[PDB]
Amino acid sequence: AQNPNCNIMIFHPTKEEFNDFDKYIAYMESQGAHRAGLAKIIPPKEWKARETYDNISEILIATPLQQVASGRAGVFTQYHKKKKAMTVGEYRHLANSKKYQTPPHQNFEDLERKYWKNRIYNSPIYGADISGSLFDENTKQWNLGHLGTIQDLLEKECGVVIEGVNTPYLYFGMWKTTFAWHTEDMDLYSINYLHLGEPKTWYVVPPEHGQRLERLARELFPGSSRGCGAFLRHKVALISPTVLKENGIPFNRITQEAGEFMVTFPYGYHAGFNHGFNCAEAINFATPRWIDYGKMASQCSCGEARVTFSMDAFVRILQPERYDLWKRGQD
Ligand SMILES: O=C(O)CNC(=O)C(=O)O
Ligand SMILES: [Mg+2]
Ligand code: NI
Ligand SMILES: [Zn+2]
Repeated sequence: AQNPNCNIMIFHPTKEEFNDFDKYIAYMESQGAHRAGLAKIIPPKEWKARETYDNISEILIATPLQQVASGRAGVFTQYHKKKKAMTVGEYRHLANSKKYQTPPHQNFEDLERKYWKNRIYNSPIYGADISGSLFDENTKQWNLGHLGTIQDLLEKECGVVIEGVNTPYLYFGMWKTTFAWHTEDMDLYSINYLHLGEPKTWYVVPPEHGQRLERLARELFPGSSRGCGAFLRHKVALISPTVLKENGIPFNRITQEAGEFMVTFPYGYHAGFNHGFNCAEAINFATPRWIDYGKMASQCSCGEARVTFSMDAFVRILQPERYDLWKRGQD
């Protein structure tokens, strides 16, 4: 069995290897990459996502989210308070202000220490989940707006034609902006490209151990667990590496820098934080190996998780027994 310790693997494809996206994902899996739940892909030196980032300041963040924490430093939830719209140029200036800017620090480890010590005492503002793309249309390799769609993969594997679309999303971050512990919708893959700015630190639980994280979360967030049998789908709970280690949960960590891709694999729980002003682009995708994960994915039916239009068909076709209850939670 390849990668039996479930380490995060880092790949350096050549420009030739970068041509066929599906083929390279299958290659990484042949080497055991999926066992970690996360992999890093460093593009060949010849590749670029677009020519420059000099002209992005006029993008609108219609609903910036202030991420307000409750709990203790290593075990907390966050709620998202909606803020007035602002442009990327206005958001960048805000991220760089004295109130929000990255503190002085020695290295990524020191910054990570400071994040876990101090996150809860601040409320950073995240421009998340913005439909759009920063890849140039002429970028043919690993262009996250030009991937094969999940609806086409389901149709190719299973023969059923379904409605829905699959488009990318932009994320504008600042120091301490936080992504809570989650797997993807329908335990899909994700791919995330850090277009510019400061790094993103990731934490990940191997898919084979995801239920260990779920059981800890039920212990740590007991009211939330009684409210919903899949409350991690709400994407609000944080647990620090120190607490994970105290409770014996297997995990790994890595820092993504600008110009790098990350892939999350089906049922790979992940969480993390931004180091400073940045912009990422991410999208869900599927492969044949996902289908079985999609069939088994948990679902929130309490009403909190509310998701996209296109998840309807995935539930309806892969999980017909769960469909009626889940759809009630959507409505
Ligand atoms: O970058 C973020 O805030 C969150 N991204 C992801 O969870 C992802 O790409 O799957
Ligand atoms: Mg612009
Ligand atoms: Ni994710
Ligand atoms: Zn729920």
